[PDB]
Amino acid sequence: ELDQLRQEAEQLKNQIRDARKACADATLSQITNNIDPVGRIQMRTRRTLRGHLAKIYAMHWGTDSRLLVSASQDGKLIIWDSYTTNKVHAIPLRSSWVMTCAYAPSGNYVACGGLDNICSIYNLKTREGNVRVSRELAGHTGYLSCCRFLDDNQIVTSSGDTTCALWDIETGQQTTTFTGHTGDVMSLSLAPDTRLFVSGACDASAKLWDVREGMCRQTFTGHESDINAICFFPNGNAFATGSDDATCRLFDLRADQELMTYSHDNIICGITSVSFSKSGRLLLAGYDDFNCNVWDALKADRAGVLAGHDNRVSCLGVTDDGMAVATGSWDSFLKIWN
Amino acid sequence: NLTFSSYYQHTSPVAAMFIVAYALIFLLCMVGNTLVCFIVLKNRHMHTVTNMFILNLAVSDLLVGIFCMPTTLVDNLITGWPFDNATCKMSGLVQGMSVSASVWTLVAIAVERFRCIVHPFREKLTLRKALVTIAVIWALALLIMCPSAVTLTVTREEHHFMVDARNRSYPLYSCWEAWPEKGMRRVYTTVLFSHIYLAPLALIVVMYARIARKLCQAPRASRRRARVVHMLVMVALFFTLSWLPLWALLLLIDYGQLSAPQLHLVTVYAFPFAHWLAFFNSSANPIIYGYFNENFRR
Amino acid sequence: SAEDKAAVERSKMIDRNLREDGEKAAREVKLLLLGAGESGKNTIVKQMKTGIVETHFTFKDLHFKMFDVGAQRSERKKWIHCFEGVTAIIFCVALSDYDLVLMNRMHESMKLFDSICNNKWFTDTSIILFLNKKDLFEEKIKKSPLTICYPEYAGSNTYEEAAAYIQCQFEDLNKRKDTKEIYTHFTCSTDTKNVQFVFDAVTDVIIKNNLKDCGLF
Amino acid sequence: SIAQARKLVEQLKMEANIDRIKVSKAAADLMAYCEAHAKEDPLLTPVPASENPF
Amino acid sequence: FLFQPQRF
Amino acid sequence: DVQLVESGGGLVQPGGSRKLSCSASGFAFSSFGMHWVRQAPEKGLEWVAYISSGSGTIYYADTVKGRFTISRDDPKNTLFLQMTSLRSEDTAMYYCVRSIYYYGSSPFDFWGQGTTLTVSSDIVMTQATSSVPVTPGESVSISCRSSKSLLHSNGNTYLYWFLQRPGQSPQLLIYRMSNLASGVPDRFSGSGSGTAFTLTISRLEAEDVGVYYCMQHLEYPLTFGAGTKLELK
Repeated sequence: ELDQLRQEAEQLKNQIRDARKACADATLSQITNNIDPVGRIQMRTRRTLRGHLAKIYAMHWGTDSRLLVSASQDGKLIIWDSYTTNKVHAIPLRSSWVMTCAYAPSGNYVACGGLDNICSIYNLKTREGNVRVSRELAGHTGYLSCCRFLDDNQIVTSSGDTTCALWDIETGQQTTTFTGHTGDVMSLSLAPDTRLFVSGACDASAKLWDVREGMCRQTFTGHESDINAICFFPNGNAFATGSDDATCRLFDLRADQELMTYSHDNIICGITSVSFSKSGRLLLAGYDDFNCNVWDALKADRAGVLAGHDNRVSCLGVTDDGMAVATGSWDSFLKIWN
Repeated sequence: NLTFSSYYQHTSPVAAMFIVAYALIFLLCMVGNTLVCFIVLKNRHMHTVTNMFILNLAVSDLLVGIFCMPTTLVDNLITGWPFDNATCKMSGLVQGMSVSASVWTLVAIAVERFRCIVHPFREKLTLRKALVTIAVIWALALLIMCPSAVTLTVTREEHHFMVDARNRSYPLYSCWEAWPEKGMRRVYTTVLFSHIYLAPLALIVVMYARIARKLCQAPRASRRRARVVHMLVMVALFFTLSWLPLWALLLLIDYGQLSAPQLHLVTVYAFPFAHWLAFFNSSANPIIYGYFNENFRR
Repeated sequence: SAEDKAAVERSKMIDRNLREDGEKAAREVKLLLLGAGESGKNTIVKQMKTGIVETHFTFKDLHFKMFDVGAQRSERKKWIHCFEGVTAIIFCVALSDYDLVLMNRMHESMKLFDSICNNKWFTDTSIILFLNKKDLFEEKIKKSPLTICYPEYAGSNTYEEAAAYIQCQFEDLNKRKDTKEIYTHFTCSTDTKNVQFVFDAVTDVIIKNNLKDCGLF
Repeated sequence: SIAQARKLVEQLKMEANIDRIKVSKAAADLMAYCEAHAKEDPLLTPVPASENPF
Repeated sequence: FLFQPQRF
Repeated sequence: DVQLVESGGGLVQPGGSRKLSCSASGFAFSSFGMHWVRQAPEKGLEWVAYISSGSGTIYYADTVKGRFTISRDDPKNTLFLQMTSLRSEDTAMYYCVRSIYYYGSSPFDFWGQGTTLTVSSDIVMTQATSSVPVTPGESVSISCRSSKSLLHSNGNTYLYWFLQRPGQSPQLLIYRMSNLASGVPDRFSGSGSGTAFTLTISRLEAEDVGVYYCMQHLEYPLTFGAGTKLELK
């Protein structure tokens, strides 16, 4: 009985492979070989934040391109002012094991989560004068790996129990759950128009999800190991993924195959964080060799290297105005490059 | 009455053996200090209190190697002091402060080591205290050595001349201590003796005896603490035995009142050996602290 | 402006508080507790005293923090980086599982020990072993032979020989005999001496690290 | 089981009927968004009157 | 001839 | 929720001493800086003293520099002020004001109620107009002028607006020019520019009657304005 289901699944996979092989007439490199290269790119540190005294795991940019939020395993969450290198708030944490953080677009709330299987939402602009916990979301059986703010009342999360969820904040009840993964989900990215979001998991696959409807729409493969990071193109019709096999891949949402592979023989370590730049010409990635790299989104050729850390670079972000790039690592230091 | 002296205090082969031995010592000190300094400075993972203490020690050693050896070498090649008053003063001050810096740095390393080992419960030494103690050490060395650099004078010998094989006479100079009161020249050198040799050695020896007592009450670990005690005591003995003869001969000059032949025999041949041992200690300390530190070997 | 100066003063106050809290927290000793399924972990927790469970206890003015991660059930590699700087690992193995099979439980326990001991993250971390269930061990040694679990074994059936064999077999999976070393202790029922053994191991490790950090060797 | 096969056919049959466009269009369209005042990071394009004085 | 060098 | 109540007053003869106490109730006192503001019986507002959070910097006025003492205690949440020598110009009404300072905060948010006392160079703010007739349904604007420009190189200006209803304590409307406060309708809008500032309200209501005030926060000697009335026939 199960044998004919297995053979039907095999036949469906073969049919879809044969169909998708019929739209690969021209490789992208065949056409993006005549325009001029970007050239060598050099960046230097312009600020350095020296408050943390433990390993740093996550960071996020505010919506005004002037404020920051960072999380580290000393049990603290610090809100920075990048212009003057000041400290605005120092929020304590109940659990010292934190692996994610987020900043609301309205600038009123800050979220964190980790190995305690709870997402905590904090209220910043209060009338008493101190940061206070607002809601504790529970109901996940794995461990949180990412969290983003859809709006001021909705938040999405990804967990290590091969499921993703969307839930309200006023009522701590799950609204929709997305199922279909096999390995642990590691990172997710939200579309600029905020109707769809994509996630990448430990089973060497990336999936697209429809927020309003509730089921998957597409599935992408091509990696030989786990996927650690994933971003979204400013257009909204592409996304890039990082993996432990020391390579980065670009995807297109109207072809359904990978298009570019960025790799080199010198690099042998994995990729931890990925992020884009405005107008889609720069692709920044973090590695385990204590260095960050910048690539051209159209040609695999390297453009520069950021080398200022003494340990593994864990988080990376780019401001909305596209004027600064911030990096945090395991050496308890945050740096801003321009 | 005019007295004529030879230009070189020794013959050709004696000069040959001293020159080759001192050249070997100089190259050894140079290579050792360059290796230790490059290892210390290149790596950012070695930013601790003991590491910067070792860096200070290495800097002092290379200063001594680049300054103390050549001047004394030429001094033992030429019977006079073939420099002016200015360089006599400045070299005296430099070598005095270098020797005091080495001794005081060793004492400070010892005290930090004892604080780390015997009583690890208390808080570790901070960077600010390290800076304040290194500054105090250098400043006190300079303050205690300045008066000697101020008092000494250079004078010409009217009744003494030197004649070479070319049969030409040069004027003879020598810088010394022309102190207004002849009596207390001895008291100054006893102050220097009680500032560099007595109290530092006493404190290190008694406190390392305390450390050995602390870890004495504590097949693998047997050899472990045996080698620990062996290296500690060998370092202490090296310092003591190296620095004894110079001070012994100096106090013997200042109080012993040797006769003319005894004064001659101590003033021709013993002093180069004493100065060689003193410089050997400083040029070999980096080897001890680097070859016996596994991390620095990487 | 004056407002910027007030902001600078506030930032300096925050920095001072952070430094004080970090200095205070830079003294406690942390240890991670792991086991293999059915084991007497809770017995030890009761003796000395969702995801991570934290237990705090003190014993002559030293503060200990215990982390239990048994109720995780995920890829251990992905979340094992977070425990780099732990002082020690407490491993508990059921000695009475050498007859019961489900592929013997003893083989699973030694596989877990091999996985943890040779991990790249734990290269200098000492491991404290706990042979927990031994109250009825001698009964089933004198009722059933040891040859079922280890047919290659040949020796007397006294409890001393079996205990020595199991200890030397567990300690034989250690690859580095100089960087790290392993403690072993047989756990008794209704016994309050576990804390003393933990203290002795912790102090030995502290002196070990302190001597290695700055001075000799 | 049956659910996996149903999801596979649903999400790979209708999606197989979707249209295809080249990456050239999007790449050129969003490349026309740079090399001007819109983008800053490539090389050193902006004037020294920047947010960070250094 | 009174050789006595600087005492260090 | 937030409540500051002051006590200590009566009749004091010249040359005597007196002290005033301020009590607080639950607004994270240790992280707030406090001021003192004095209102003469006729009219006008003036600044007296200031103590920073953490008991660090302390500033006094140029008129009462040598006779006033300001102090605080984080435990028990109480603020103090001491009077050594009293002249005849010290008879007025005293208020307590809280303020905080970070990147995007709003200083001078909450005021007290008052405590009576009877004894028996610097920036100049003009606010030349004194009274203006008004009728509901039409916009009315008020203007004020300052000596020098209040535009620091940071890119922000420092001008504050206050309203004092009859028989009530002052309240905040605009903390920095063109920036609304909390608890106020959206019809208010400052929209000043350069060195001469203005304030416009779109529609009126029975609760908009009172005396308006202007303030500056650039140089720490703080100077209030004169005050304009809205008689609202």
